[PDB]
Amino acid sequence: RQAQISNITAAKAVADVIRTCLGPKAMLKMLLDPMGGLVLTNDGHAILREIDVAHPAAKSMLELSRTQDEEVGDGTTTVIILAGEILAQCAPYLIEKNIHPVIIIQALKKALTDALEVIKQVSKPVDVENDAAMKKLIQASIGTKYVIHWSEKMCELALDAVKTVRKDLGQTVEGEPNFEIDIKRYVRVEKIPGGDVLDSRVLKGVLLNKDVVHPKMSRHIENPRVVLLDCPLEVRPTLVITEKGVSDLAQHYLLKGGCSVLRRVKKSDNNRIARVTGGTNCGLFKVEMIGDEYFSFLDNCKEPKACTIMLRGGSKDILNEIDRNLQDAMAVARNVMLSPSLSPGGGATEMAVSVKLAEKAKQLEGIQQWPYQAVADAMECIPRTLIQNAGGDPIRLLSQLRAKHAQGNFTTGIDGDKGKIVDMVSYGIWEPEVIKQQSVKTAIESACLLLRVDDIVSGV
Amino acid sequence: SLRRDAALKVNVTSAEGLQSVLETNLGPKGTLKMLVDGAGNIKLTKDGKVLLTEMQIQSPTAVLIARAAAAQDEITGDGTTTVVCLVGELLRQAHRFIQEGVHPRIITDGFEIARKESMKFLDEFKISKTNLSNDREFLLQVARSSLLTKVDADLTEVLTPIVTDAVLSVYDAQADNLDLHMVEIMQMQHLSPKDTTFIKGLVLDHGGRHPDMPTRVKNAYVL
Amino acid sequence: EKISGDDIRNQNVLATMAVANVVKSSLGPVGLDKMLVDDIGDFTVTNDGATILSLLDVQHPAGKILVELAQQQDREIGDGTTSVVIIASELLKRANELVKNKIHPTTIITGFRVALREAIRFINEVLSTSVDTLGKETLINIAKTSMSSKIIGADSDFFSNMVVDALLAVKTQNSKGEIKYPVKAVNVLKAHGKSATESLLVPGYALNCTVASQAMPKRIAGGNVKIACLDLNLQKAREAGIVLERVKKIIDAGAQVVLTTKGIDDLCLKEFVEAKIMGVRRCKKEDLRRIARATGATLVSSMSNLEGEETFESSYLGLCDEVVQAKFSDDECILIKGTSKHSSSSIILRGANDYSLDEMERSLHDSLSVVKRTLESGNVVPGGGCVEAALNIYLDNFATTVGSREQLAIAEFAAALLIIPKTLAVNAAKDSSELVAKLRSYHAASQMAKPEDVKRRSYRNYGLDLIRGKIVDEIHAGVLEPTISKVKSLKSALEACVAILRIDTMITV
Amino acid sequence: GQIIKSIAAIRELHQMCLTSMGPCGRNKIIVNHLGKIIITNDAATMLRELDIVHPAVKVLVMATEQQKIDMGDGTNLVMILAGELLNVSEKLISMGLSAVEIIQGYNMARKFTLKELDEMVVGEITDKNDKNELLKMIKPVISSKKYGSEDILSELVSEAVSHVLPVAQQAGEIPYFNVDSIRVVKIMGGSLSNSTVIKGMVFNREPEGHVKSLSEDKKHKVAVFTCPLDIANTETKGTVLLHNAQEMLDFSKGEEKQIDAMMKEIADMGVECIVAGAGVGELALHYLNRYGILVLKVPSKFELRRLCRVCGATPLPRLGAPTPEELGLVETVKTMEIGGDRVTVFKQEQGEISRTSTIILRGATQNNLDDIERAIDDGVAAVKGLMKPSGGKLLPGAGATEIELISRITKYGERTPGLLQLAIKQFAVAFEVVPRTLAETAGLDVNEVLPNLYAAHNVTEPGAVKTDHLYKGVDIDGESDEGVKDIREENIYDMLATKKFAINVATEAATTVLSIDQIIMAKK
Repeated sequence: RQAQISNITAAKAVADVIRTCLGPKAMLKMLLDPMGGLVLTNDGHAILREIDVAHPAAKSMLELSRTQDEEVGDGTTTVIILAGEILAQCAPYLIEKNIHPVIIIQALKKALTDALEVIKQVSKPVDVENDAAMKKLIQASIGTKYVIHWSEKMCELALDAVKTVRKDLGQTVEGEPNFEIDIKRYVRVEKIPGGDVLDSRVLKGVLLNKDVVHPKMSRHIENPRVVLLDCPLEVRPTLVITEKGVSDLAQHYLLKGGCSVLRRVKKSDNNRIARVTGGTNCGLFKVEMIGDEYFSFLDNCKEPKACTIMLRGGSKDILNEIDRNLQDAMAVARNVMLSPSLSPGGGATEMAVSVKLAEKAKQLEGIQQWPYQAVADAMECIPRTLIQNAGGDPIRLLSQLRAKHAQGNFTTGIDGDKGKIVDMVSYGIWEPEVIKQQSVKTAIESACLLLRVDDIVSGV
Repeated sequence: SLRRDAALKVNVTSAEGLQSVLETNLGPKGTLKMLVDGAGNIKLTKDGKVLLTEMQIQSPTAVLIARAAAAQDEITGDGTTTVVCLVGELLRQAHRFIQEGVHPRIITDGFEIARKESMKFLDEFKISKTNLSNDREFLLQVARSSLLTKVDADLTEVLTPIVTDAVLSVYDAQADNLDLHMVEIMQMQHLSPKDTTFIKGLVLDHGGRHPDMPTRVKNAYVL
Repeated sequence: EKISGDDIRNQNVLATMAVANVVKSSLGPVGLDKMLVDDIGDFTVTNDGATILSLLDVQHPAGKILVELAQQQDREIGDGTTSVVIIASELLKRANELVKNKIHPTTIITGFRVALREAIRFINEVLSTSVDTLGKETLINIAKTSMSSKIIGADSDFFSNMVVDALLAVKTQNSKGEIKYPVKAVNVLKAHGKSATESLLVPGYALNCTVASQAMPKRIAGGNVKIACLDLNLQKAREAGIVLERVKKIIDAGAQVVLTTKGIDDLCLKEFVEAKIMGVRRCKKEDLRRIARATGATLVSSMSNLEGEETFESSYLGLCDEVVQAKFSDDECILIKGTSKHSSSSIILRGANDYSLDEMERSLHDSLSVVKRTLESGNVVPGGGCVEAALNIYLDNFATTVGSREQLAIAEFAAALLIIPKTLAVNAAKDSSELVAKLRSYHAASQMAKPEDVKRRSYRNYGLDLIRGKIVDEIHAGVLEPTISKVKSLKSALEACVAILRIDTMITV
Repeated sequence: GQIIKSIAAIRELHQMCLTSMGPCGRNKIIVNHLGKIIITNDAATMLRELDIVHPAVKVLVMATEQQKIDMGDGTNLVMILAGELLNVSEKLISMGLSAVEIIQGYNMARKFTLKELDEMVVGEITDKNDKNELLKMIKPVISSKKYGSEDILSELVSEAVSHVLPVAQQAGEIPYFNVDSIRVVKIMGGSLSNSTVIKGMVFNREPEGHVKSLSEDKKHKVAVFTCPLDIANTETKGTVLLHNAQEMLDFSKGEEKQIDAMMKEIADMGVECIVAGAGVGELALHYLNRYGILVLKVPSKFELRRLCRVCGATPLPRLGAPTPEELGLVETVKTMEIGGDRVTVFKQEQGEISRTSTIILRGATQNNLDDIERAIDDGVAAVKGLMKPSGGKLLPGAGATEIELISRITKYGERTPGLLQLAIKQFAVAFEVVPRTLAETAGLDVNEVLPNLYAAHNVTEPGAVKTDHLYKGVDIDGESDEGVKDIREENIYDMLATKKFAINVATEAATTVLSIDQIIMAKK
């Protein structure tokens, strides 16, 4: 039974340290490196990567933070703390009560479905087609950053950036595609120095920096046809694009054929060209120079769900700050398109599940009823952690907040600025449901895997 | 079976040790500290930032204190020791409130609220001085503030006209700015510090060696 | 150093105890995964007990014997390695207890060898082929429990009847009456027609394609029809005189069904209208290779062989009954039944959307894998503890028939088999003391009237179901194991146990 | 964190009492420093034979004696419940809830429990004092102590109680049953089936005379003499000495004539039994055999007190003055062989109803013989609980009471707003130790019986009024069973006076421990 305690305390010590990283009031942390430097930032994703751990269960929690950070921008520490508290509340049940671990694991699988159904009832509908409403939802990830001066322009740029990659399609014939939104590959951006932030537009297609290889050639084609190939030159298409370079000999041979030669094209861009091409039905071939650099337009009249966003600004340092800020802003807007629902923040959603779980578990009357109380207590620790960071009494503010759910609504959370129980909807505090769905599901799934290992095998 | 860790009692105390060191040398009545490398290097400096670069501190609390002065020398250029005294003493005054159960966020947020209110009182307390070039008589007393701090005040009267006339000679009267890079500092030993004088031009290293070279030449052409 | 005496015998028990604890929690499907950490600091996550023993680092003369024992079961059977280590571990613990009883190790070894030969004979008496096909259902519960982790498991009750009946007739003599089921057969299609429960079993080959121009009749040659499998296209070759000669050899050969991988042109299609020949455009190459074996035809590489050009009439034409095209919703397929020799069939799954059918088609092949492996061996035995529990009681009364200091070795050998159902119920959270005890009570009265060839309430083959937490027959529950797996696992487990007990001295420089 | 370690020190002794309560319980052998082995199953008696180190444990020991002195039953319920109240409070003390509001929560939960105890009464004892009616109260008392003797000892204890109680009804002014009315004696040999019930004290000593027993005459006169039998002399000194052989014949014959003259006046008054608390001379036993007077010597002053309440005899400070006013009357006294040895017992017939009885025990096991001696004493205090303070009311036992209180307390938890909800919920969970202890010691799985106990008292009935079976308790099994069984079959009930008194003592016991945040000690 000693191995079960070591498996719990492995993720328990890591979770207890990052408890102060949750919320806008999160306290700063200080790590001591062997070098004279130190890490003063409170970001949980940066701190967990610099911590060296021994027990392998702590390494599994670090891999969960890396996967959670790729899906959504924030809420990385919420998943680790929630998964660590479940093992702490189930520690006396697994050890002192002598309960079989699969019974706890089987109960967590049933509690995972019940936790998702409560969040769907607490969530409220939202209009995803309103352009003015989406700018306010993204604004939560805009303000309190260097882009606050451009926040008016950032909300418009991040709006068209999300609307570009997404495509709305649904039916019962081929199923639900879920819009097939990918931020990494498809929303990948190319930074162009110079220009203006307001003038920056989102173009659908692949942007190349190579110009025409011939001095006299047509710069505008009615119906251009893009053709991709591998082997360099050294159907009668209207354009010829080569991945590698093209010798000057092939320039005159293809000149009489009425096609343009374009060399030096990256391999990663050729995969995205197949989305806009497959080259018929190509909208605009215009090569017009922008920012003292010759460009090319592969765009069209269609929505392939693949593109390269053109970013412009006052300098390269400005584009570097917009880069990581735009990806975090689109992650919040992406969760809005995954479903037209929003959940109250500040711990209101965390308390809404704990209240409904305790009432539903009493009607089951089974062996799984006991670990449900441990899950309900773990759901209350997330808003209680913010109370400890807000200076308020964690004993008094937790009991008074739980009693209000039985009378009032489930949208009443805790404010970071004030520190007293207040309503999230009226005071303008909102969070998407997808973060709540990924926080509960991944924490329970990771907590079950840690309890499945009763022995640590040493060997190669 | 486990509740928190209380923490603290390590950063405040470590910052109190740095305060007691830099409390004695602050101001014109301060003391002149001496550091020893061990290779034969001996430097006597009353500035806080200059000494922190030659001292290695294992405590990470004092590391950020030395890094906080990095923006002070590149912008303000003076008062690096005064800033450290305000950081250390603020922790001692807040130490009594932490033991009483006051949460540090209210202590932290209470400092930012008082900081914004201090900026409003800062603009009312300041005095606007004209840009006219007749203020050189008033600039003599202003230059003494920086001079009297780093010396024993015996060399202040000698260095007062040198520092004052160095900036005003290269500065025409307009908004513009002043560039201190055009002022070069050279040193030669085997002489007393009271012989320091002001040089309008540039000093050259290698001089002409010959008995018949004229010592004084008036109104000469440079080629 | 040189050691001997009771010290080396105690180290052999402590060595196999730590090895058994590694595979103790991994036994059975209810087992749980473990982590293997090296000195580099990396780790791995797997639930397979065979891969754990391969990377398990143990320094011990008897411990390395179990390492080679684990590799012997993987290179041959590939399954049951976890159960072999547990059996050999309990035999060493009970053999060391006989040292204080003044029992000689050779008698312990001889007592196992004599009992092992007689145990296989008793196992061969309860072996039976596939039964309960009429009046009961066996193979149905196999696909039901395997699909319980997928959405298809809800409708798997209706879907299992189509898979079991199909595969039942797929068996053929192969080479000299082998009766070995193929690893890949019954190509599964998809359609949007109606709901998921409306899927119908088609007793025959089914190809997904259309007739292109509808001017051709969909049903022709009811009595007899010949299907022509041609990889070479009838379309104009990139020229008009060659493609007309290829069609001339078709209508003259009497082939009412023509399959072309690259399609058929419009000019060559007009000749098929007057001859009532059904053409198909854009055939799949992977589909037509199986048609040659199902319809008795042969894939035609090219018509340019030697100096002649022709389709080799009657040589590549297979015997079939009738080719009829039934109207289906969404995509329409082709029904081919009554060929020369097929014995196979096809399953067209109709459902709401293809998103769910993609998960059902992949789960169907995974569920079919468990079915085809069990049916591969015509001689099977019920598992779930039926082998260890039934043999435990039989060796109790049989141990008296031998005697002469060997009865104590047989009694300890039989009681050592109860550890398999014991540790199996540990991962299921069920009490292992009550299940193993009550399991012996049911088999005790079951073998009393067995040799009398008369029975009333006496039934054999009681298993252990850990999913529902009750004692039921594993034959009807869907848990079956081949004879090759159990015989080689029990015989090889004793081979490694003997070599450990024969070492009285360890010499290490 | 001494308040946590103080609970851990009690936790070491908590598991000791968990192995006591219940039919699986067992006595503990303790060897005293004087070389005496005391063996008893009762945990309250064991606490007096154990050396207590931590002074915080003595608080629970002093609270345990409160249960034994007054009610005499439920000592295991007080110590075990008080130990669990500290474990459920350990989570509250750590959670950050102050121990002040923890104490305030128990005071509010205690008043809510006392009001519900009056509504949980099912049956009521009519105090008929019938032999069959006493079998319902005595059976659970013998239960959870010694197994297999509950059927035999039920008829032996209930028979001795009906002998000392007069015939009365609906009168609570004058008390009748005391704690000394039942004496327990033991003798080697025999079994429990051969044991009988005596209506009076039993003397296992020898008569010390040639007269084995008296006659069958009605109302035998018994006289208790504190002065020893000898010639009357001066109270101060008065040592008989012989100076010469001439005074030898006068002093020897003088003692013969003086004693015979005093014994003649006693026999003429009709006194056939003389009780001498002091030693008896040689010449005294010779005259008592001719007059047919039974010789009885009781040096213990405690046995003489219960004898005066039966026949009515009084001890006389002098010798030779048989005052008939202070003499006692016994119907029948006989000397019979019970248990293999001939002993002279004391009993009655009709008149002069005895207020004190003695039960004779027989058995071949010496260890179990002393265990029954301590088990009957716990049954004596059970009869005392039949008085006016809720003597007739009863509550279902065998774990049915502690589980049913969970649903009623949690119902009042959400009703009372504020921080008291933390202590109210933990107060009901602390009652789960009683059913878990009986299930764990019986070998039953916690994952099996425990979830069936919660589903027994909590069901969904299509109606406002409760129905189906509310009598389902905790079953020890031991052979086989499915689920639980009804308690009304075996008629195992707990008195309200015992259960209500045990809750208030256990509440104040845990209140004292939680209120102490510091302990100051000094070496001796």
